[PDB]
Amino acid sequence: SHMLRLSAPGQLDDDLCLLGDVQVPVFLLRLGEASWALVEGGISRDAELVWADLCRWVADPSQVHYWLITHKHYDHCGLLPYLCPRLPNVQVLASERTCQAWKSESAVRVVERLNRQLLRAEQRLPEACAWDALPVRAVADGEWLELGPRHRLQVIEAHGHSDDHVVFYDVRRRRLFCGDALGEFDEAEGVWRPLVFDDMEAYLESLERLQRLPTLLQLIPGHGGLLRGRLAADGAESAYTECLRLCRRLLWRQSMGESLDELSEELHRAWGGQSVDFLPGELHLGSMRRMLEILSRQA
Ligand SMILES: O=C(Nc1cccc(-c2cc[nH]n2)c1)c1cccc2cn[nH]c12
Ligand SMILES: [Fe+3]
Ligand SMILES: [Fe+3]
Repeated sequence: SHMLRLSAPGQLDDDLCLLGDVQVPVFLLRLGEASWALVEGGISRDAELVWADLCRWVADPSQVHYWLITHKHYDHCGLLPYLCPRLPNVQVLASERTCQAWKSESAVRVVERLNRQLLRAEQRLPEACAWDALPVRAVADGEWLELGPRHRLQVIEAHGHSDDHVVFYDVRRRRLFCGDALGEFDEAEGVWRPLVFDDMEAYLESLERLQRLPTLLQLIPGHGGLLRGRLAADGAESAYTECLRLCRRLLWRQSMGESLDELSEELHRAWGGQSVDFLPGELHLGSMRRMLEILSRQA
């Protein structure tokens, strides 16, 4: 492993643990002697794993008071209906548009179907509360989340990966929970792979804004662990650079009369291995195709 990337379950910092699978992690913040928060909402099939991990750190789960959600994608909120019943005092903090997704019958259907595809034949999920019954509080762009005496995180709108996406900035710790707004970190090559699934202009503009934050010390995306050192400090800029690189590549191949399916297959070839254990089957190729369609339209 690489000294600039913490990618093991367990303790990451004095106040911070990684629960579950590093590829779809749930982060545990210690807010005080009797108060905790969760960050990122994972995939449903990981309910009992994340629960087991949680209970090793939290002896009384009624002390879990907040659960912060970056966006509505199935791999970032799948745990909520299954673990919220076990967390009687928790408040789910999510953007207005993320909360709307949980009231949309069609949207919930997609989230459930994609999560159901990841169940091993053996396992049954816990008893769930309704998606429209989650204990949510909508948070706004720029709102300060006063989680505890040493934990103050700002909500920052970061649309473009999805139309609801937000990030959470802990300025005391120069720590950004950035979800998927910078893309997928390539663990073999150390660069960002873009994840532009809604709007390229918004994705780039969000990265421009995130570069203006005070220098990061810890950068925590939706997948793959915690980045530090130069990877944190340069992350938002590097993600922006890699998105333009893919645009130029797309423009290059199209200028040679190539269909979108060619670069789609190449990108699936080069990039799909990392997420195969939580991204079911055809979705990664289809996602690459959707991203190239978006880039091709807005360029
Ligand atoms: O395609 C992905 N996710 C996804 C999930 C849910 C919906 C849509 C989506 C919406 C429109 N087109 N596609 C896309 C993906 C691919 C590779 C690594 C990661 C990490 N997080 N996600 C990743
Ligand atoms: Fe996503
Ligand atoms: Fe994701």
